[PDB]
Amino acid sequence: ENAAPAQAPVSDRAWALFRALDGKGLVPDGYVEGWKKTFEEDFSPRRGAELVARAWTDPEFRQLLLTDGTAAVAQYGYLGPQGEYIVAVEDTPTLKNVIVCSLCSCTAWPILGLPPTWYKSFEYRARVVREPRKVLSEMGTEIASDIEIRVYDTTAETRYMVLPQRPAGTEGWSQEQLQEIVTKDCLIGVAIPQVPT
Amino acid sequence: MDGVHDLAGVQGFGKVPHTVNADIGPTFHAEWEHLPYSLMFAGVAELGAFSVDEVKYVVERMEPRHYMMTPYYERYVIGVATLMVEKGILTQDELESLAGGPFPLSRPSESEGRPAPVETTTFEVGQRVRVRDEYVPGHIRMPAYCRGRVGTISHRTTEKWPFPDAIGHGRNDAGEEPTYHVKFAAEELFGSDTDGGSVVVDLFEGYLEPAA
Ligand SMILES: [Fe+3]
Ligand SMILES: [Mg+2]
Ligand SMILES: [Mg+2]
Repeated sequence: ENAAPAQAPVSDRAWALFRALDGKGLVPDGYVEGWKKTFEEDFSPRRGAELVARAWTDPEFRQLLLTDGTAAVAQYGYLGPQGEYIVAVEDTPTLKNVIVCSLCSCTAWPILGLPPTWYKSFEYRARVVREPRKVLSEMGTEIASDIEIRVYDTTAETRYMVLPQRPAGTEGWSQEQLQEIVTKDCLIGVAIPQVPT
Repeated sequence: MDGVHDLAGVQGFGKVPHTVNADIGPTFHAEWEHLPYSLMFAGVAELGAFSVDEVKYVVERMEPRHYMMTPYYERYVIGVATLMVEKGILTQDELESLAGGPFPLSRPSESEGRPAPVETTTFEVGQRVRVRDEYVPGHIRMPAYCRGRVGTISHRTTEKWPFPDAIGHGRNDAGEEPTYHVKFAAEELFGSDTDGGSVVVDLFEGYLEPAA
């Protein structure tokens, strides 16, 4: 009762699917290897970090990113698969934004990178929409009680990034310096950018 | 489809397996893990055999216990394989022969889907809307937590897309619709049992109606 179905090892299944298709001429030469490269090397949260750093240092670009995120992202050439219609959501002294895909895993791939395992977990998908404060706390982020948490559930084609608040102690930093502290988790919304001592 | 995939609001799960900024390791943790998404794209962009929506739905169609015990990337292996069988591109025979053992697939659909609604409303920022109190057995991009609930429009998209409930079943009548960022108060969705502020759901026009 309730037992798992018999299955061949997953690697064997996955490569069987590749071989079945490839042996019918349905997969172009170098196709899956090219996607692998895109997913590993091009899609990256360093891109969203660059965008944040620009917004933090350039009021005009900030405004553009918050009004027409797709146009802002396009200026950098960072539109792409699962990242065609972009909305950036602004944290404020009274608002913390957090992103999820409760139904699956939807994520702004080109600018955040492919989602991490935890983001796709049943735990995150079930819990952050209902108890985001406790989830973030458990993850290591305490959201003061004077801040509204707003969870964006990525249920259609909008692809989100969080524009976190800029921390004190970064005044005058270069765009490169700022980018270093905007992590993947800052872009998803579960972390606040940290300044060393 | 009111499947087990509709997780938001389910209670009883433990801690999210992450602490902020912890090392998540490489993009792919095994040498096959890039295959599901790559082969999805082959199917969508190269073969024209199915839409991304159909991929989402075929994963929803995994037998529920199978869904619950299957790692993420494996669900998409299963799902893409299933669509290739259903579309007559591959056989389950050949998949199992090449795998050297069992390769159970998602279950058949129990709905033919539904068309894009003919009667909908163009909503404006600040409007109050209700999520239509409807039950869709096939694919739908409406998590049940918001069904019948009232919120306010924060955004109308400037682009339009095929209605999921139709293209997710490969139908010819998906049309196009914008979607709306609908902001719900946490208490509207979960009463007193929430620690949140608000939840914004990105809802197709055809899921919405004017609030009373
Ligand atoms: Fe998703
Ligand atoms: Mg300043
Ligand atoms: Mg349900």
